[PDB]
Amino acid sequence: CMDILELSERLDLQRFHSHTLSLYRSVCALGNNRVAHALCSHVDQAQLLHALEDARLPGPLRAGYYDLLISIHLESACRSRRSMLSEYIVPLTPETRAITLFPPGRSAEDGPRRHGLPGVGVTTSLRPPHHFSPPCFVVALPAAGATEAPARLSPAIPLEALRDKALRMLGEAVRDGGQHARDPVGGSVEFQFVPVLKLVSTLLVMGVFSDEDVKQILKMIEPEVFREELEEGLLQMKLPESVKLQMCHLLEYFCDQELQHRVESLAAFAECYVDKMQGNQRGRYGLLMKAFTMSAAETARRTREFRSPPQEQINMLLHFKNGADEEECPLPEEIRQELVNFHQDLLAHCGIQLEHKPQSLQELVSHTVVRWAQEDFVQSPELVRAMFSLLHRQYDGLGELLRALPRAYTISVSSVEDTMSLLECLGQIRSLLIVQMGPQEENLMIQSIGNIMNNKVFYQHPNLMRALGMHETVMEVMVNVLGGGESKEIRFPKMVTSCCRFLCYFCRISRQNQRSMFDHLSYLLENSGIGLGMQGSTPLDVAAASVIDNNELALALQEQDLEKVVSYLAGCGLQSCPMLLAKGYPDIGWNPCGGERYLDFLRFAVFVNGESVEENANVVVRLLIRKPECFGPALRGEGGSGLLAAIEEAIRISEDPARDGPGVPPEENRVHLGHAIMSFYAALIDLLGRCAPETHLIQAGKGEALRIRAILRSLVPLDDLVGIISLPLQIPTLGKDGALVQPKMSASFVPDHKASMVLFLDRVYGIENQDFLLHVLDVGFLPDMRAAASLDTATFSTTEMALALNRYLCLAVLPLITKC
Amino acid sequence: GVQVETISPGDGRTFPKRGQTCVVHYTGMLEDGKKFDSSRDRNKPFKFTLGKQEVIRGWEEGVAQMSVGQRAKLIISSDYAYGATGHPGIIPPHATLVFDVELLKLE
Amino acid sequence: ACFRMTPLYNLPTHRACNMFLESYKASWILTEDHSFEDRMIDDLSKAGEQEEEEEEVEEKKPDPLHQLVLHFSRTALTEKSKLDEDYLYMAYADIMAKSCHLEVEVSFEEKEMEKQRLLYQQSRLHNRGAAEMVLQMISACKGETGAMVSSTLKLGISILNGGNAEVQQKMLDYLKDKKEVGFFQSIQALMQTCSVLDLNAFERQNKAEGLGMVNEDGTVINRQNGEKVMADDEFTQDLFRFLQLLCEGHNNDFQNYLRTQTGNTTTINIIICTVDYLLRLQESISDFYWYYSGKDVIEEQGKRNFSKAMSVAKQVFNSLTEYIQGPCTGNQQSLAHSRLWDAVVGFLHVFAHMMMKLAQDSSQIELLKEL
Amino acid sequence: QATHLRVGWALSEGYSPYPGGGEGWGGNGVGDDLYSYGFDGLHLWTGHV
Amino acid sequence: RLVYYEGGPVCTHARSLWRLEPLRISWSGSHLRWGQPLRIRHVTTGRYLGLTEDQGLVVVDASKAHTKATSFCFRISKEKLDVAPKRDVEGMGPPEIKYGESLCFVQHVASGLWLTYAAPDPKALRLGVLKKKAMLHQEGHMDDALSLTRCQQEESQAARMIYSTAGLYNQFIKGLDSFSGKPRGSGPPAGSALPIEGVILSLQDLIGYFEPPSEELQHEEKQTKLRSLRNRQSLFQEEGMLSLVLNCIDRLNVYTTAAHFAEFAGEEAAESWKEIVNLLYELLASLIRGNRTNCALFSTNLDWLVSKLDRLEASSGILEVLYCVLIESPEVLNIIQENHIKSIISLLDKHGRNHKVLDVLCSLCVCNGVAVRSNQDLITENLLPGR
Repeated sequence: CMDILELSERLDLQRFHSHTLSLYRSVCALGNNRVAHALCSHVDQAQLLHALEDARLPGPLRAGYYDLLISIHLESACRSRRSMLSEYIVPLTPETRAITLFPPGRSAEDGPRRHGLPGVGVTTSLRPPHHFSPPCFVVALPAAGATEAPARLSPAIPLEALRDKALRMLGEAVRDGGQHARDPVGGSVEFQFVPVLKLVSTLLVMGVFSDEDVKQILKMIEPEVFREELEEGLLQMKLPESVKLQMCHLLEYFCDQELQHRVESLAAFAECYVDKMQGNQRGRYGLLMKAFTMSAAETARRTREFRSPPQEQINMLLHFKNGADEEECPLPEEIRQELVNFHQDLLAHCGIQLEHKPQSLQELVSHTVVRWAQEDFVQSPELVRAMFSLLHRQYDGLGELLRALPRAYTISVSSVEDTMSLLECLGQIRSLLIVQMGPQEENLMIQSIGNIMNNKVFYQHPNLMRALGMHETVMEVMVNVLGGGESKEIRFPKMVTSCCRFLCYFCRISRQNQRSMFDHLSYLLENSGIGLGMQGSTPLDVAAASVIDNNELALALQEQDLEKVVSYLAGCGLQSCPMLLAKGYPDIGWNPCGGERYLDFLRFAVFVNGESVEENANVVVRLLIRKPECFGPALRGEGGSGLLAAIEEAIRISEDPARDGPGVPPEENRVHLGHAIMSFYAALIDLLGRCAPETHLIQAGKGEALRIRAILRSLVPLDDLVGIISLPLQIPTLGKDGALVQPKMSASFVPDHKASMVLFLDRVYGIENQDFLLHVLDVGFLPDMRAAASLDTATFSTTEMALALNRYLCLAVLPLITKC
Repeated sequence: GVQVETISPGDGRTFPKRGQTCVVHYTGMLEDGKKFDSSRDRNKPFKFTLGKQEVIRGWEEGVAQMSVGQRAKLIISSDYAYGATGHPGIIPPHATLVFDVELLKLE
Repeated sequence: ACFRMTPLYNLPTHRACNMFLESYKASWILTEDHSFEDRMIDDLSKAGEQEEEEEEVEEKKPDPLHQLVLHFSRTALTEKSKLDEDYLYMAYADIMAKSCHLEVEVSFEEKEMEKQRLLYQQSRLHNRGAAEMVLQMISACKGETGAMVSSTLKLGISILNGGNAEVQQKMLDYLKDKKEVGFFQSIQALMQTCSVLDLNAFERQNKAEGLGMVNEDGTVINRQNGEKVMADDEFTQDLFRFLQLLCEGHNNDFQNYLRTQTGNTTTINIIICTVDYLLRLQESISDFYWYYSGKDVIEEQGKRNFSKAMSVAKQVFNSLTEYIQGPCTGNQQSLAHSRLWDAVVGFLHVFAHMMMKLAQDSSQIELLKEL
Repeated sequence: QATHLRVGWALSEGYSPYPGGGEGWGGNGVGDDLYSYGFDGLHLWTGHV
Repeated sequence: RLVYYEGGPVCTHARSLWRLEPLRISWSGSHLRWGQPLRIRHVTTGRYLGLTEDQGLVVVDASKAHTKATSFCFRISKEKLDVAPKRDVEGMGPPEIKYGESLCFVQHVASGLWLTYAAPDPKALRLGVLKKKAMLHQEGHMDDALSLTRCQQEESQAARMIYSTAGLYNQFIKGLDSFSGKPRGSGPPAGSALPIEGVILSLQDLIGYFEPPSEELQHEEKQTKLRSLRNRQSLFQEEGMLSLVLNCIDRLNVYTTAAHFAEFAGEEAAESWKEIVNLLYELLASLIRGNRTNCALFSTNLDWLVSKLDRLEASSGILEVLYCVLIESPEVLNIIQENHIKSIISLLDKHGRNHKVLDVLCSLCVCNGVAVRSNQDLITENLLPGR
């Protein structure tokens, strides 16, 4: 062994050891808290704390040890806190109510030229706490299975002592820089300042510094600007560009704190003002109701406001910026004046309302950035970008608040705990965006999604979820895993299934959520070129849920997206499924299973709220005929056998093993080819029947409607529909001795296949002649109705076939009979 | 396993009992003598409750035999230590552990 | 209605607070007018203590505005697959564009003073490399529409307004020195992405507007979805305005360059690209006229779409006029041999029929004037 | 680190423990080389064993 | 040997580059004229477009490229005006055909057949064949006209370099295969002579050709040079020079040392074995450095590279190749395995404390801001506990 300080002269060992520290940082990088705990055994807390203060350490080793401390103990917490620092969830508590734009002062309680010290005071925006675990290598190891144990927390290090040491070290560095010695700590001014400034910035962002510590930091930055109501601060020390970059990071933190203070003051004023507005409206309603209502017109005009939606009521009650009478806006003059005063205060705070020393954070940052740019041709592009971003923020303060407000959100006290839990889960999900998916990450993602979906705040504050961008994060994770080896069978199908369950309920929670997810339909359709074998929800399911039963979004649908789906369907109708071929299924030449999924999406695109969307229906029909392979081999013009023959052949296939499956089963032998063919054709007929025009359009005689109906009739003969409807179903029976011989619903012709034929018959051909009605009743409907009636015995009542027949009769057959 | 070899005597009377919280200071080394853990490095005594299976079996039994104020060397075999799995990145598989444990107090 | 009677005073406090924040941001903060662009540009253009720097060497260190422009030029010149959306660049491009204002009968002296003021404001930027930065950013966009290229085109228009000959010379010299095909490839791609009147989109928008509300305005979307018909008309006008301003003042060199780039390995005829877009727009306008021919009166939505299409067509006609005026004989010949005559024939048909249709209802007098 | 205290004999020519680093993990005293022989109460030290 | 119409990214590759060679030496660089007979040469393969009685339109070798088979002309239209003759001119001549603008029909002079696309064969669309075979037909189609597009000097030079280098390295591989398994005892090498000098000079020239731009350059110039370097790397990779370099490396790696090589190739040839191996590894590193597409190729044959880390003749070069691949390709990071990590650690164990191995291990952990937990855990478990 030797003294580590010998590496100042032993340069090869110095380089190797600095790269070893880099390797430690790399192996614990980006949230590997387990490896951080392991590294705590190799570079212990005493060693790290000693290295922090070692003034003789070579510069590379000093920087490496500072970075190692940050990586092991602070990097994960700092990243998690930074991810949340851009949102302002303000709970409506007394602490929030007490927040004011300007500090109460003798010169003026609100409005004075003197801001409060940035980053000092009361902040109420919700930020989840930091979680650490003690480093200890004598504890009993958890026998719990891997990929199931809770994720390791970052190793703990005494934060109070660390922050005190950091402040002392920064002060010492400032003093030494003032003295201008010839032996700077670490070998240079950069190696002396950059590590300490990095540590201080990390702790500041983590939010561990107290108010006194923040005041000390501000006084170190600028003694005069941040004096409380040596004489040279950091900002004027002739510092290198890396040190300037660190100073820019500190100034960025303090500007962010000022913006947060503005947002919170706005939230508190909003609470008080909204209370007053609501009270005034209640009083005015009382007066209006208690009035004699001499003029019915006057009463109706007054009640227009109170019958308007609340958002419009607020807009009307606030529309008095440029003046208004007591009729266009009944808000009293006192309340108007209160809003005007607050607006003036906000403009003054932002500097909008309108010396050799700055006297404010905005002026200080502006002057410092401009002076740096004037003094040197800055060579670091990162430094240039940072200082010009700071300058833009200083010059446009109102714009910064305007762009930050969309991410502000006020909640009641009762929601704070659930919001904190949701924020913790969202933090975990966000942290999983910088790591390659594995079993542990998949388990964590699934658990976090489940917790979010079981959290009440998720359902009650969809606007908050959208502002937090939860859907975008989940979609990003899903698309990461899907793109990973796109051609190769995608891994983590369980996590993709959860990727719906979350996003794919999220569309349903609210209409705005549905629109937000619809905005990503092309991306979902881009990544939906696979699936099926998932046996669970898919990005195609997300696409369907983003448009289901929304007339506005269905009309907003794009012909390009419809074309992409139709092209997928054509591919499915032309090629067999490679996954099935690998599993050993017979090669039938096409992919009914995927075709059915694409047809289902098209059905949801063309049918909305029980009515056909004419634009989408016509576009879909045109695309389908332009790519005839989408109709399946049966409806092929030249060699097609017809729908009836195709269904009969599918029934034969289902009855014959070694043609229906591999014949060498997580769910019913996975897939059965006969049932898949029947389901594909049923879905196609359903889609075409739903594309069929509406009766009112037909009566009006629109040429497009008549042409589309003629095309559909040419595609599907009536006799084929009647034959399929007349095909017999296999009903449950009793055999042997009390053995319930039931059909396999997943491998046989089922009433759901007849339901699509009935829908097509009703919507395209319709029943208008008594002879045809009686013929179809005699051949197809009555046998099924009699079978359903006969299956009403206690033994067969709840059988799968009995329930399917009941659904078929009550959803397709009987309503048609009532209509006819 | 666990062998206990006294380094400095204790009071000889007060021995830990099940449910009592032992507050100790320890330094852990591998059989070949490589240090891997120490509470003195963190400058904070380690506290653990007897009978709660919080620490390894070797620690449980050795500290049970130890007395208040005593310093002792615990030699713990693999079966009484992290065994075949070990502690990935810290303790190799099938490693005998040596600890220099001082029983500061019981609470 | 009366049965519903949804009052604001019954809403939970936090919901009312969120609604108030939205409304206040929309009506009081967003409406606030605060001009800082000129002050910012002046402050950044001012150099400081050059005497202390003792920069007697000919190469003066760039001032802060020059350094900002150089940073954005470096970002544009970086080799990448795509140009990432840069909010900082967009904001500073907007600031620079607004710094060149381009502001009864005004005297000849007043007009000259305004022109000189605009020239000085534009020189503040183009003496710092803003023209080359604009060209580099257009090339880097690689033909992809978006906020970045929109801001770049607006900045280029701001520095070229009035037919700035010095800016035109700098841009032409840079293009001919670099001999890069990417700039005109990007221009052609953007021109091809420019949209025209879409009758299917019009019908879909009509149906969407027809759909009514049944719940609170906040709960419903209010069918305020961005326009689906010629949604990028502003970008199209900006693109063709930039191309026009490149030739404004009868710049023969740049007029010829827009037709043929002799030094480049491949050339793109921007004149014919403009003619192709004009033909597409003319066909869309003819389709719109045929859609409305049967109807007695054009509704307000159709009138607004017609007006947008006519404004775009006006800009395109001005661009072609600037291409050929001076005259540029080569551009005249290329247009004469292009499909411009077919577009003019279609436009004449549309003009002739729409004049008579609109003259029959005084409610469309503004549309008739625009036509 | 546990306080070091050892007593014994050492050979004049050869026993030269310099401050700081050395054999093993440093802190070399009596019995940390083959020129000295020390006792610490529990162990006999020689050759750093 | 077959010609196609293809419109994918091939429009920027070297296999679509052709050279027009008039049937004369003097003033061959004169302006091309309608009806002027000429040959069409494929630059990267050196083969000539021609008509064969048994296969039709193909590219033939220069040895079989006689005028009747390989003579073509450009015609403004398909009308039968060729009756009009033409006389050679001692000068640049009249400019007739223009790049981009002129539309030209290619006609085989001897037969008069027109260059056209073969009738779309069935199931090609299903197979995904976006390329249409080209043929010579009596009538052709109306859209047979071709546009001549100029290529950059960089692309032309790269194509010629690819042709020459492919020839040289294929000759080298053939020479090695000649004595692959034939010990010479004490006699002659028993094979074909190796182009050692040519191979060494070519490798050095290509390393200089692919040298990255100097960091002491202006940003604009550096970006242009990086763009050119990436384009040239892609051209060589697409023409398959990377595979050729790998094959040469394999043939030379069959031997463990210079003496072992001498046992089959002779002492004179073995005097350059180490130099050639090191130059080949250097060229591979230059060819893949900074190129994600080229680096991702190793995701399939990573073991090929990792298994060679312990070779003592080119240890640093092999490590540099691995460093480039890991730095550029996340795909390789996602297929890294415990045996690979153990081999890299064994490099530290057996070669000493080299910080470049630590850099390789660092690059195994995080790429482009995304961490690989499996790699991190494997490194931690196999490197730290031993101490």
